[PDB]
Amino acid sequence: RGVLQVSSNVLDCANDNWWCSLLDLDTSDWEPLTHTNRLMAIYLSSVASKLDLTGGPLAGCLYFFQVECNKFEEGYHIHVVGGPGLNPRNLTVCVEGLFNNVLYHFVTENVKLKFLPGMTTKGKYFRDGEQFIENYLMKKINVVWCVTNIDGYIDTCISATFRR
Amino acid sequence: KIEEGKLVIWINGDKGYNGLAEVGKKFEKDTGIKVTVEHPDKLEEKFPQVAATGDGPDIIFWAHDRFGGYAQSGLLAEITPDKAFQDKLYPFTWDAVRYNGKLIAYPIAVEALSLIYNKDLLPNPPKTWEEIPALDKGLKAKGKSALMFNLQEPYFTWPLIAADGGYAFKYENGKYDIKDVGVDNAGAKAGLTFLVDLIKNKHMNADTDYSIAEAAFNKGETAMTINGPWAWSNIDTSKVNYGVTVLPTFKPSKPFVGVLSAGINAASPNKELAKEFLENYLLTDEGLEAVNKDKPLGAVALKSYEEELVKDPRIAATMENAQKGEIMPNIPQMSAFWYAVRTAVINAASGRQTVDEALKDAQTVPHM
Ligand SMILES: OC[C@H]1O[C@H](O[C@H]2[C@H](O)[C@@H](O)[C@@H](O)O[C@@H]2CO)[C@H](O)[C@@H](O)[C@@H]1O
Ligand SMILES: [Zn+2]
Repeated sequence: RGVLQVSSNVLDCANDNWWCSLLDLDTSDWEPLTHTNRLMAIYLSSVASKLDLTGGPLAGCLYFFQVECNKFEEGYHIHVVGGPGLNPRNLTVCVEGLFNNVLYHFVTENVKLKFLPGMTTKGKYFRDGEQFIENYLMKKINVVWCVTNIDGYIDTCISATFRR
Repeated sequence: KIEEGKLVIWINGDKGYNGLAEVGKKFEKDTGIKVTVEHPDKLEEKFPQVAATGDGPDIIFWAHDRFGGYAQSGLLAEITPDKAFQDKLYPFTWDAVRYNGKLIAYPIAVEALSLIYNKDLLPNPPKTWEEIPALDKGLKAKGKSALMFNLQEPYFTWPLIAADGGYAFKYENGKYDIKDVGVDNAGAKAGLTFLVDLIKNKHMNADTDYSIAEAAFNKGETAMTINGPWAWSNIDTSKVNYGVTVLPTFKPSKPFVGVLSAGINAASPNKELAKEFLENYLLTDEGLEAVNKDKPLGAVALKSYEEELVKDPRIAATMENAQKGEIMPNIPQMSAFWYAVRTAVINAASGRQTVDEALKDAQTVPHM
């Protein structure tokens, strides 16, 4: 598990390829979106889509994405929660590559994201993503958007009703 | 709601909560403190959600696998039983409740699924799983069915799944390696493929749950079920002449062994009242006795009363199954395991996924 920071600048650099998608943002059980909130939805949805048909180390992986407002700065952070061939030695590079390659098409300047992997106090990578999802991310209601391919959270992750 | 000077005790609905209440009334008697005993649904998920800030209970009862999570999130008070008391209980039982050097709950009893058969409908219960299809066809002829047990909770399915080599986390040098899951090895894939095929071949129905199979067996519409000790009170009431025996082999079935434990909410004011109730009213010969008489506990962690319970052929059948299974880990990753193999089991029985897909998934889930 980790986090990617998304500065306010990244949203300023958005282009029309980013904004003009009809993709189904199902807000029937959610809260409405603001233009930059909707930008994060569309990004998460499209990173998810590209992940689904991405090979190499990321083949066959399970993922949980969640984008929130930064509470004390402008901008957003994305929560990212594994798979075979996904290990501590390639995890950062593979997660940065996935997200930068989708975003490259959506911004008017060169912008790169950085992935900060959740570590223990004893310097070890965290390997609790699932109880993280279960005990933290699904309890937020403060949560802008969320996409996942993990069975059982596929429907509930964009339920306001459930999280409540 | 919790209050200073009163005890609130949660405990699951299949166990002898009434008999525990009788122990709380004896406690109320001797001290003036009212005990109340409550059996909510899903209490192993309700407690972590409300213990810190909401209305948690004073004392919480469950198998020892969930406490590692609780004590990591710090929802749990220390326990302080002295050497004199520690000696009254079995060394292995105190091990199941020891987490990061510290005892984090009061052990109570040892649980393990067994095979429960209807002697009238089946005088020689099958020793092997593979005999079960043939036995279900010879029993569908007579108007019955060979076997029905709860297929929703992975607790029941697992024994078959670990039989040929499935496991949760690789236990090596006293330490569970959470990097090393074995839910997708050959031996697990075989265990589960056998279970799905029993559903394809109409020998079991993927929709069967705890309520449905307890009714089929307690009414005599099936010859066999899989269940733990708590289940014998209602079978006694139904007059079925039953027997409790070793679980079928596959290709022994290793069940995961539970130690029913009591923990103490960090949000209790009555941490010393709880400690007195458990050490001096419940984990006594009479106290355990009062609970066992409502719904059996299995093999109690108190030596002095386990010595009488084990003369019961059923309790030796349960310890037999326990010796072939494994003590559940307690580490916090165990809720992520149980999440992963519950999903795979329900998706492969219902057809939503193949055995190979649904196990490739629950291989990644528990150690992201
Ligand atoms: O179903 C997975 C389940 O396994 C264990 O739950 C058992 C428990 O040991 C028994 O006391 C009994 O009442 O039935 C339960 C099955 O629902 C684990 O304790 C639990 O964490 C896990 O979810
Ligand atoms: Zn956050």
